[PDB]
Amino acid sequence: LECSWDELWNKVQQAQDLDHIIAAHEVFLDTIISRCLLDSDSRALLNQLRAVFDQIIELQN
Amino acid sequence: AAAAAANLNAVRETMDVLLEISRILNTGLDMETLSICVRLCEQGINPEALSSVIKELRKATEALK
Amino acid sequence: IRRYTDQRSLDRSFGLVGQSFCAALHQELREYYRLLSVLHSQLRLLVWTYDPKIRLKTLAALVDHCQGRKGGELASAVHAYTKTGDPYMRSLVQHILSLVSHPVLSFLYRWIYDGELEDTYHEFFVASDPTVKTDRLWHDKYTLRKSMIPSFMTMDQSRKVL
Amino acid sequence: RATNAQFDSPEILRRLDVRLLEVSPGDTGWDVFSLDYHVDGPIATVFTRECMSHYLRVFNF
Amino acid sequence: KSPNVLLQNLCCRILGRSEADVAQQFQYAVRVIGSNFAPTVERDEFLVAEKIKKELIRQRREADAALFSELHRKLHSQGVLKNKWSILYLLLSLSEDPRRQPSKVSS
Repeated sequence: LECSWDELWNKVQQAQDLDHIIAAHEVFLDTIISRCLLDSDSRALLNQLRAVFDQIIELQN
Repeated sequence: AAAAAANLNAVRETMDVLLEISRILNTGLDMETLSICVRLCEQGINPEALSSVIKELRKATEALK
Repeated sequence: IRRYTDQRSLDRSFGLVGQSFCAALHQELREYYRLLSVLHSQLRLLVWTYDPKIRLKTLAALVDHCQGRKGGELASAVHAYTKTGDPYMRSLVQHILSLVSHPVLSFLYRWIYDGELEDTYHEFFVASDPTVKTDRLWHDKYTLRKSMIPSFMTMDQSRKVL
Repeated sequence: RATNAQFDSPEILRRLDVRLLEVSPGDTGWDVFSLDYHVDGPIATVFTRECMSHYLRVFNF
Repeated sequence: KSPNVLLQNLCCRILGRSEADVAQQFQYAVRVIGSNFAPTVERDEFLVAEKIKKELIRQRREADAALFSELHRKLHSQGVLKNKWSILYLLLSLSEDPRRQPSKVSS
């Protein structure tokens, strides 16, 4: 979060074009979706993590 | 006949396709029950009526078990 | 050359650049009518009439090559002949180049200042998409059509205008 | 206004609205809550319309 | 066919039991189906496709959201059924979240 937003804030501040608030936003998003597990490769990893995520809610009983 | 059996093939295609929608939604119906439901949709049927009866009949095989 | 310039000055769908090329041609054919008047007054004089066999040799190539061209692709056939090193032919092609570059650079004043394209016949690289002005004209509603990009401009020039 | 988030400018929280998250087949109410930030006008292209959906997908996780 | 015997086929499918041994459920079946046999709301296959998209996006499988579009494409392709909304609303109302179910192979 802080890493991607820091770069996004810097890139939009130095840019003089609205077009480069659409190539900075795009890579900001492409970065967030690769650091988190929602990407097409990481599905299996996320599907592993779901198995942990049942185990915690079982604790709630 | 013959074209009366190639017509059973053109439905046999569809009931293979409807079997795959049934498994990705994780339902309890199988290949045998769905052929009854297709003839019912041919005469016209309300699916808000068909879900409440299946919600009873599945508990009727558990209350006479 | 006479046949060519008479048909394309009554054909208005060849763009207003083909008719500017035709206007430039009319200017050049006008000076050949000066010489023939002088020659008619004198009536083998082979010499007087050979120097136009150098001029007209260029003229036939110039006209025959620029068939099938309009817009910025006719700015890529009169830019075919700014690749010469003989100053007589270089002087022949200049005062053709300005007239043909003029309508393109006229549209290029409503596209580097305020304004939008309006032409009945396409002579400009913007080939706009109507009614995608809903809120997405900051996305593609002005297509950079490559055929009417003039070849005195480059890709870095033709993208910065847009 | 009952916790301190009330010093943000009124325009940005005004454009905030609640959207219902994707329908679950009779699962928890945790699966049907969303926040949606209203974007329209000139800024609908700057904050790209394609980007917003993936952005909500991040917020789901 | 005949609409009374078709409801009698359904109760022999779900219960394994014989039909002269169950007669209580077949009476409740005519009670619900009767005088409501035609759909009391209109058909719309638009909404039910976009809720089968809403379940496979929630599982975060965007290959299956377009895989289902090819199964709904094949449903229009045969075209032996004239109520394509009905059979899918059924499976929608009976849906559960598998978090799984990768064996899709279509046709």
